[PDB]
Amino acid sequence: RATHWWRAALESFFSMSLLSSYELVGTKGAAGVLRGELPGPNSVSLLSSNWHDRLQWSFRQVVEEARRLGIVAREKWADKELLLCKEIGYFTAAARAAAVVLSHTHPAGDFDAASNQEAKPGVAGCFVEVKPDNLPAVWRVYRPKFEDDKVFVFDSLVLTVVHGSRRHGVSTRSARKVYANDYKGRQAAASVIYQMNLTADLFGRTDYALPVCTLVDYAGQRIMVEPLMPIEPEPVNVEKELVEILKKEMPFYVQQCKARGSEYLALDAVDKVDRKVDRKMRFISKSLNIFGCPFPFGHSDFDSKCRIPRAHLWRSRVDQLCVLRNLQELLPPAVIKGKVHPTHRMRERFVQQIFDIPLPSTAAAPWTAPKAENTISKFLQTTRPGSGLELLEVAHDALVECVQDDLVPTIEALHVNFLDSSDVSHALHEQGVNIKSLGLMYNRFAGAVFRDASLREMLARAAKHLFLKQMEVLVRKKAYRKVLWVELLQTTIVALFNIVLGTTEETRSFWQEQLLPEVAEIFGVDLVGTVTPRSVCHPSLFKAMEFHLGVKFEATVFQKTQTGENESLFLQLPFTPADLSHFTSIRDVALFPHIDFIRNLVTNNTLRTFCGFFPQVKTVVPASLGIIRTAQEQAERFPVTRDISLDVKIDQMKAGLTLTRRLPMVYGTAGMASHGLNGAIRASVLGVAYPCHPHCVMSLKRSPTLTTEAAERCLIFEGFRISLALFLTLHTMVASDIVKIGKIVTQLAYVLLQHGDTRQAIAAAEYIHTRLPDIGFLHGDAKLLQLQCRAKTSKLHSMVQMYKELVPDFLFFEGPLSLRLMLMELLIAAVAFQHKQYAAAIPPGLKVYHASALTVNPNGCHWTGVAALRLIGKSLMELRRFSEAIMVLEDAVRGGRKDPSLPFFVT
Amino acid sequence: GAGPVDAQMCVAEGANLTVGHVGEWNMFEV
Amino acid sequence: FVHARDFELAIRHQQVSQQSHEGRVCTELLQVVKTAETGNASHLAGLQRLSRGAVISTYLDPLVHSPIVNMYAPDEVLMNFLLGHTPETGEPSIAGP
Amino acid sequence: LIGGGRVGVITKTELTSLTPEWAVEKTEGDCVYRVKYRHTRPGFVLMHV
Amino acid sequence: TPHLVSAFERRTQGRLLTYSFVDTASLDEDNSLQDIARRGLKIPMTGMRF
Amino acid sequence: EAQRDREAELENLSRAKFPLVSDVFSPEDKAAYLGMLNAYGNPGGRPAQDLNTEAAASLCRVFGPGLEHAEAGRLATFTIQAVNSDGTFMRSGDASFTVYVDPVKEEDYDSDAERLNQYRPPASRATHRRRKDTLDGYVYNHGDGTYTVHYYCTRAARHSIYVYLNDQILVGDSPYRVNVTPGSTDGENCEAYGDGTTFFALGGDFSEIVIQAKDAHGNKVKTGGDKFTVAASGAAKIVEITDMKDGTYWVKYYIPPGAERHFVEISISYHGRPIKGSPFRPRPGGPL
Amino acid sequence: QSQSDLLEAQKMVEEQRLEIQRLYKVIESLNREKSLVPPVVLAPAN
Amino acid sequence: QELRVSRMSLMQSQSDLLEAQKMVEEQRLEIQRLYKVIESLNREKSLVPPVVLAP
Amino acid sequence: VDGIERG
Amino acid sequence: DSALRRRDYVAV
Amino acid sequence: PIASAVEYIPTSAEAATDPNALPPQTREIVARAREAEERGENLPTLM
Repeated sequence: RATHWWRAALESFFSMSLLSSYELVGTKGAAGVLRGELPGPNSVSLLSSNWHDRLQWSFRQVVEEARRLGIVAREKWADKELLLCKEIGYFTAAARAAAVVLSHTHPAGDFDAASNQEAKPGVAGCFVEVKPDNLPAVWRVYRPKFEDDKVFVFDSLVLTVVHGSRRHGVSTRSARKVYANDYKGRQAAASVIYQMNLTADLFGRTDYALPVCTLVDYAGQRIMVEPLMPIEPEPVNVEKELVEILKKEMPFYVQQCKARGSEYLALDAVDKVDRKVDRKMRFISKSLNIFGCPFPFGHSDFDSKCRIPRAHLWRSRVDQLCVLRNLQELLPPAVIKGKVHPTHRMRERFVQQIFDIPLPSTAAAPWTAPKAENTISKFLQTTRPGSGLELLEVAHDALVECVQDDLVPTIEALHVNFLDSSDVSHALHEQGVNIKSLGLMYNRFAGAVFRDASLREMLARAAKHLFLKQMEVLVRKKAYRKVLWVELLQTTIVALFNIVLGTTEETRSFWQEQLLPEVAEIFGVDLVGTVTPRSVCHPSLFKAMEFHLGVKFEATVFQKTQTGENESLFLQLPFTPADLSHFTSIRDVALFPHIDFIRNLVTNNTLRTFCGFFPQVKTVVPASLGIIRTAQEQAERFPVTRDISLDVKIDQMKAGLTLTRRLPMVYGTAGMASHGLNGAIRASVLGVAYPCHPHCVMSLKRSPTLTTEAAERCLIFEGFRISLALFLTLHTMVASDIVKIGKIVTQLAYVLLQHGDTRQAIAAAEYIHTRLPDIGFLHGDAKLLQLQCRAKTSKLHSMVQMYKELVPDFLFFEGPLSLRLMLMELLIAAVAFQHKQYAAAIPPGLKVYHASALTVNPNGCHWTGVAALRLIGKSLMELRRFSEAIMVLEDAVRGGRKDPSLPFFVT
Repeated sequence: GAGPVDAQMCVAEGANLTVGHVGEWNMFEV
Repeated sequence: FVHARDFELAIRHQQVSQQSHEGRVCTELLQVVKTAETGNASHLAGLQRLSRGAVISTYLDPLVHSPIVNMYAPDEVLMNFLLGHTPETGEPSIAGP
Repeated sequence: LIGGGRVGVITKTELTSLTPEWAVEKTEGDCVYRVKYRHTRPGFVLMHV
Repeated sequence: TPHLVSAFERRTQGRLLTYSFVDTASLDEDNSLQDIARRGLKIPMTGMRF
Repeated sequence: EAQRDREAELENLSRAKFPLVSDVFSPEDKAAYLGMLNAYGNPGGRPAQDLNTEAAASLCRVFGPGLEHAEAGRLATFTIQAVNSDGTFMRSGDASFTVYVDPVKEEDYDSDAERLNQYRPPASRATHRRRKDTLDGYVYNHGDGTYTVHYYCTRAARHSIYVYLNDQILVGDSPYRVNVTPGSTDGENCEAYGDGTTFFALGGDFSEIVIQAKDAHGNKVKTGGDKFTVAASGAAKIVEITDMKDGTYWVKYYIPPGAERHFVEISISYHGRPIKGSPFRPRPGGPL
Repeated sequence: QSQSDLLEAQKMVEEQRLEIQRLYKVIESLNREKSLVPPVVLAPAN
Repeated sequence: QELRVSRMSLMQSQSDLLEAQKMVEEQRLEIQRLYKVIESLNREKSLVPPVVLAP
Repeated sequence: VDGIERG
Repeated sequence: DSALRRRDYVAV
Repeated sequence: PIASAVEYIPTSAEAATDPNALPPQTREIVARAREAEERGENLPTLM
């Protein structure tokens, strides 16, 4: 069938069978062994009730077998890794199932309301809320971080709704961030724990389960869904237990550490009780690159009067494993001048892959490292730090320098993306910079498309934060008991979208006093008085606001006003609740999975009640698995471009800027201009080779014998294809992704298109723009495959059909100055040059030249500008317009002369 | 008790009160 | 208050279409073809009927559009007066007292 | 192209123009005035807040 | 320079462009030819004719 | 009810299709992927009796950089290796080597600690009498005869490191003298003394807020070279900030003649964080 | 004049430190990459 | 009136000038020397592939 | 427009 | 009518 | 054209402060580095 190796993954994404705790469908993993052993409906289930049992059993299977070696034994290690992620995807299917119906039946936690107004009946009844009088065992191990938070136990899933804290001063916005980096701590731990069990090297006291949690977001509630650990034998705090034995072995050493900062600082001496525990914690501290105790037990960064539960590692008796809880302080914080920001956290990629110097835990954690770190990469940036605050100041200045000189020029020289809402929020996150540092990138960006992409991203975020401030008010007053909650949720969407983008006065006044000040107090750039709405009024802002708010609209938003062989798309600007999306068509069913199942349980036995929101799901798949790391480290040792030579690296330092570091990166090395058909024009201009930049590798050793006797595709091609293929299958069986699933397929099809293979890139493209939703520019990229695929295998007529569709698509969704438009026009001019039309290559190639000076590098030229002016000069040469050819080529000489980022071959 | 605004008790605070930078915006608070 | 959108429409300057009578009836009636093909009843009261006040005959017999046919229905009385003038209704108004 | 730092030197340029562009951005209820200023020349001047 | 061409194009988007001459000797000394290649003929606060 | 496998086999074709690695990958291409995994995955992974001998005491070595120096609030590590009474080394690692650290200042040892070990059952009785500041260095055992110590002891004093074998007998040339001193300068604990905290001088004579640098825990830093950002908000002008290079800094302020009734404050501060008593508010010295 | 040259001096030290920071990045990368260059192999025709 | 800058000590203002100009000569000599390694690697032809003559 | 009306 | 914006902002 | 005579070889100089206007401490340091280039240990002070 050929297409099967990618089609079977995406079909499995479309069928992720919704399972209760007792249901075990399958014959492969946990469903083939644990089936029919721990049964029972929701009434009898509550405690234990699989989930944690199923997930930790699969985690026990992957660690047992990777210990075994052999080619047949490691084939079966490959299956259990996908079976583990399929089991995690079973948890996420019930995570979206429980939380979505939680918002409908119990709006904002408390039942009451104008919905289900009539023992609580319906599916609402199966939800059992826990106060510290109802189930005190649940309240101990799972205590809400703030006081307004409610905790619901359903099946075996703890659902902590986020509502802030009134008394203490914690807004619902800030509470969502402290729950966010609590998740980021558990994702940080999940990779390290998997690796620690994976390697051989280092009734075992601490056993370190896989930390699993999902942050599902349906209409700004931030439901945190976690598995229930077994609580019938109430779990022993391993923190208390370890230091109680230590207090009975070295009583005085514990007390001396207590006067230092806390009794948990003595836990660096846990070898006295157990050799196994101390060396296991040494591995966690080394991998996450943190001083001392890897998890922040004794010390915190939030003030003590705000009662926030510190790190706990509760171990039970039924399965004898300790699970990590409340890791909101695991990552090192960012400090700006001495004022500590405990809501903001540095990323995983910066801590463990950029700043190799270890970083402290909170701030008040005392700094303890005896001058052994004299000089390494980044060499502490001098100034000799003396305490934990100064080292975090060194770390934050390193992150400012990394976002300044290592992320801006990489994006500026194409490379990543930074084009359409998501993958702008991914390019920041995976390069190692938090998304809140985007204001610094706006000031340093020179090109117009990157400046408008960052401006659109900040404004789309800011309208989301006004949306969260408004629902802070709507929960502040008790209005969800007066009015019906579903249409109050919907009427906030239509009121917000009309007030931010419109053609009236009240949208210009709303920008001047509320939206632009919101950008200033978060991203830290004063944009009041410059970002008047007639600069980014294009519906690209509507698309970025669509994704970041979790609300979907219908395709009836985008009509068209054709006037003869065009489309001329527009959007109407009355927004109504009717224009909100009803999940019925094949294109938007794969954005709220199980629409037909969530329909039947909150209606009748309990159309304008589901419309709009979809859950944004942020699962915790460990980034240390075999499939994850294989595709990643192949993508770093085989980069797209390492430039023609090394003397041009020295030239870019001469009268220029610093050097760019790009990190390993699996998906998102996509678009044109890197390895599309414009990568061939880029390679001819820059002086390099387009497929697999330094060579065309077909063997494994340089063989003179073979070349003397000589006087099915690239090994990089087959390797990165076959690694990204199983990378796609893993994430689809995870499900719960939507947008980044499409980002895997469009990256995969760009690589298939690179090394010939036109038919597979055609089929992978047509799946994207018929079945996947419209939440990014994923449908813009999907047709963007087709124009490149036809271009390779002639097909000039399907080129013209495909071109007249995406010209009005790109003038409308990106404005009249677009990166996708300018690269598309250069490809049309290149095809016109190949087939020797000669004329009708000047009109498209001129639009490349009038755009490339402004859209990228206004400080002078680009490879797109040089390729444009060379195409115009060649065409006017062979059409005997010799005088005009003198201007075009000499203008390329003058502009490209005194400009870096272009090698000597260009000038 | 706002009342009048006395000039003598008005304070000037900042990092660029005594240092300057030619061609770049210099900020201080009053 | 029912046609509250068109009342605040008459405070605007509007845009004059640079086309003939045939050019006029070509472009909104090409518009309504595929706005009908996209479906939904939300467009039905908005543009699917309101754009149908555009006849493709310059001649109109006076026994219709008479000064006494503005008796059977007062909706087009308000539409021909409130800057519709023979040639979007989605903004609701909160009906409080 | 005068000597060190334009300090103690008053030509016509220090007499007629001497205008650093300044502005104030007082908010709608705080007690804090945000004052910004930039100047084209180095030198040694007196600011009268 | 393409720095000044891009800055000129962004400012005069929708305006009209006239060709004009200016005498360099009558130009002020700060708009010397070396500085014109850097900044782009800076305008004094009293304006400049064309 | 006798279905089990004959209903499990019909359900893994609809709702449970499960693309496995063998299903997605052709057999020739699967050997290529699994062969690639070899390099890309998990890179880290009754004759008789003879005798038994113990470490002696005097022959055990105590080499280590921490037994000669310490670092502010940080590790001070030295390696003790157990040595057999004739000279060969015990590469087995069965010898407890407790380390008690005594900062050199009835008049304060233990009280509560001696009643704990009045017996200390006599086979392994405690011999060191616990001081007012003994800080137990940890006894990490490497399993090959080497033992690393980790101790912590703040004060500006000539500390004496004590090493005991089986908590009975002194080891080596113990006590060893370490010159533990004040360390890295932070904010907070730095204190300002002089007349500048209080009444200043009328007529612009001068005033003086001599500050003493302090480390993280109590001690007085006496190594000059740091910088203190001293703000002069109000009608005060910081004349000098001079390093005395013995820990004290020497900062002026003067009030102009005619502006003594104004608002004057001084905001001496380290990097971000202020010191004790900032935002210092001096009052007019002379009458009126 | 001594004070104007003094505040001149910390800015010149800061600008020279930034140019040192650029130079340490280029030197580190050039030294690391100057072992992985693929050596060219040439063979006779006959 | 008397300016705050004109009533300071000549000793410390000048001494901070000579120590800071000493640091200027420190950083300049470091800049000379790291550029000596830069012109070394560019011009000594070590950033070029070596050649092997196989038969 | 009639087909939507009876749709 | 954008002055009716501003006057109504003064009013309720 | 142009024979390769010895006076056409490019010659490089460098900015250096006059060593009579410098203070003796900076004179000692600048001269120490200029003797260290005959000794050959002008490899970077960090690595």
